[PDB]
Amino acid sequence: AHGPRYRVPFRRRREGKTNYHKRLKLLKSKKPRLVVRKTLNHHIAQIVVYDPKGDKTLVSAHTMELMRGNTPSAYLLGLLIGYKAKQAGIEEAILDIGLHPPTRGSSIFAVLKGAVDAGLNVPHSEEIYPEDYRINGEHIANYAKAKLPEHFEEVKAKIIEKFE
Amino acid sequence: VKKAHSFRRKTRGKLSKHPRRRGLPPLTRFLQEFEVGQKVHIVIEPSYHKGMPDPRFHGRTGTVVGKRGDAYIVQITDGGKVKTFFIHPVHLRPQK
Amino acid sequence: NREAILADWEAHPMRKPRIAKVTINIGVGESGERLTKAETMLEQLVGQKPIRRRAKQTNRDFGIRRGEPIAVKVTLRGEKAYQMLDRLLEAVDRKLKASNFDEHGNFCFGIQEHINIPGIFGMDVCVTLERPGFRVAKRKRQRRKIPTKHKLTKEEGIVFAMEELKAKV
Amino acid sequence: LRPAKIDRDVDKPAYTRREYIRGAPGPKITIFDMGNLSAEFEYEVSLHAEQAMQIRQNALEAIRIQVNRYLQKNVGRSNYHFKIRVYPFQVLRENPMNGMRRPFGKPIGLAARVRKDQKILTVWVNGQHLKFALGAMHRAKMKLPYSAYYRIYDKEGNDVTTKVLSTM
RNA sequence: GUUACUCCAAAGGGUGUCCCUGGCCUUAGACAGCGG
RNA sequence: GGUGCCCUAAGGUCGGCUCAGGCGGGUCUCCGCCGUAGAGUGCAAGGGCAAAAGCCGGCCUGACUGGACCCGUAACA
RNA sequence: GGUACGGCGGCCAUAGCGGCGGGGCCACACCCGGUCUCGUUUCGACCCCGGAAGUUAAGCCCGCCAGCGUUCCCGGGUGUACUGCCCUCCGAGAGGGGGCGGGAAACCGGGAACGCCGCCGGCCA
Repeated sequence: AHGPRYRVPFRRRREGKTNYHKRLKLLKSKKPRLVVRKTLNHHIAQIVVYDPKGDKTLVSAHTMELMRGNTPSAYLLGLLIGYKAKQAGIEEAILDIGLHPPTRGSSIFAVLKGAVDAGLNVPHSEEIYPEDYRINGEHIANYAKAKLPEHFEEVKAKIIEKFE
Repeated sequence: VKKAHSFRRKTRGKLSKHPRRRGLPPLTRFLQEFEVGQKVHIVIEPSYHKGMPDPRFHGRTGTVVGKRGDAYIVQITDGGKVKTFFIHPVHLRPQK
Repeated sequence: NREAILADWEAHPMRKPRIAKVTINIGVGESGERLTKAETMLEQLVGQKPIRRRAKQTNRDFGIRRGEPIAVKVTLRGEKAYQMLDRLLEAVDRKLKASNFDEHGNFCFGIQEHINIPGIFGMDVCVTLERPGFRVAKRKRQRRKIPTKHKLTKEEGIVFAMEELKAKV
Repeated sequence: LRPAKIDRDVDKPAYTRREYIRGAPGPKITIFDMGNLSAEFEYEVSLHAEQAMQIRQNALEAIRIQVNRYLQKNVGRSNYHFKIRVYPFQVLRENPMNGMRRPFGKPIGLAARVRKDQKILTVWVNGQHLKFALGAMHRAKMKLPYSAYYRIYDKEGNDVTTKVLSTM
């Protein structure tokens, strides 16, 4: 810094991780939040609620425990969290995506699709959702000519038949 | 030359903000909770222009008696008259 | 002093420079109130549109009114820039003067209206270099500044330009 | 011009803001330093006020001229350093008559405000011109609206007025 | 001077007198007178 | 010291981006950098404001209807 | 139980600027390319999409440093400046004084200080 009258921003802003205006608009809703985060090779999905000493995380999910970074895996992650959280007993939520911008055709909204299909109530619109020929994988099974829906489908069956 | 009272009259220090706050307050204030009979302080945040009462009553202490909307109803004593305000909880602060 | 980029390659290319991009402009400005046809020229030259650049505060000589396009600029990267440079360096006289370089590893040709590699242009040509991992001072997420142990100077840039085509003064 | 008892006293707010005072006058005294400015003299000789005063620039310029002439003819320039420490910021007011209808003074002059035991002037001098320094101080003291007293400071800023007076 | 306040003079000065302080002198000091 | 107005945007929201000034290059609008805001805000002063309340755009007309309660002008009264 | 890993946060400079030494299975990054989801008043440079050939140089992580800025303590400055109540105290007056109670700011010297606290994981066994 360079003396008094210099204003040293909040830490999580300084780092570049959190928007406090959006955070406020979301907290004003007293419903639970569904945090969806994306990286180069993985996809994270948590359920959070507010406490004054620090947001408490109820349920979580990770693509690693899944396998035991694309739209198919995003959908399956959504499925996983939707079956976990409705078991926990919280049949309502709202979406938080953070500093990712909203674009129709993104694995974040595929996570939304999965969490809905798994049966969890989350307000949305049926137009940002990617198309199922990107969901299943036909995009990569088409790039193949210049991962298989076999595996996608029997994995979907695994998840559902285990979280029935 | 006389001059009526108005909202922002002689508010150059009372509604000035320290040069090191300068922005949004922490979010542990917009979401404050209060009960009935709870005593509260009236302390104004100059950045939020919604639900802000007359600065005449900056620094006074009242009691909560209800809720309307996201606002709280507050009673203060002004001489021997009772006065009722509708205030947003970022402008308030609990005793002790 | 070639030991500098010697060390560049030594450590490994993570610390190696390269060309971030190139740009070309009408510098002294010749449209005034018009939208000239060097517009069409530059497109014939390269093969992608030129970018108008409107006026500013009412001036005295160059753009004496606001809002009126006066100039043109364009941007090249990838291989177009490498290629377009390979003619241009040969076109200018050899042993380039570091006295037009930038104190941080950049430069911008003064020279005006010379035609090479196959009538009026007045022109200014600027280059921008950077090591690879500069992404982070641009990207939203976790943006921050760049230290000095990863930035550039005059010398490394000079030796990198000397690497192909022209030698220096 | 009008007597100085009207402007001696300090019982009145400060009036120093020219970006609000319309018609504020301009200074007469424009020289505050004299002699050898780059210098390493031995003895320092300063007037202190005995009580709060309000000194006009007329008086300051009178003091300047008198003292500087005296020391130029009795000491020489390379051997003394003379400084005035205080600038006139206080604007003085006079009522233009109508009588006492709309009374609020229009500006006439300037003054320097000085508090108790404050320095006003200073003559830096060697040890073989102290007589002249003190004569200068007498001449200056004679031209002020209230009283004053002098000391003699050493480098290291210490009072030696007694040890020096007793021996000269 | 013999005035709590109501109703009462200064800057500048004083071998007038009573006191504090610090240097230099002193068994020949500081004035006088006798001469160099 | 100012007001007796102006604005279909200078009004609502959504998204993206950052200012004045200077240094270093090129000639008489182009690249890079430092920059807590030293700019701007429809109009005075004060206050507020930086992933913005500023600039760039896209879609709209909450500048609506029917009604309650409370603060000020006008402290206490 | 272990980690020279991570996401969401609270207090919002005792956390900031600057400087240095070290580290990289799992993870975050920088990277190659982009037809399509998306678009750049012109460029997969920015943003979005699929992978990893390469490395730790940068960001991230561990450790330290008192050059600048901030905050707290110990002595001085100093019971100084200013001040509430009372006074048949001083003073020609301006303004000062006594008693009973409160009480700084600058500056000097010396210390500490280069962030603390929550919830949930992931992987090694």
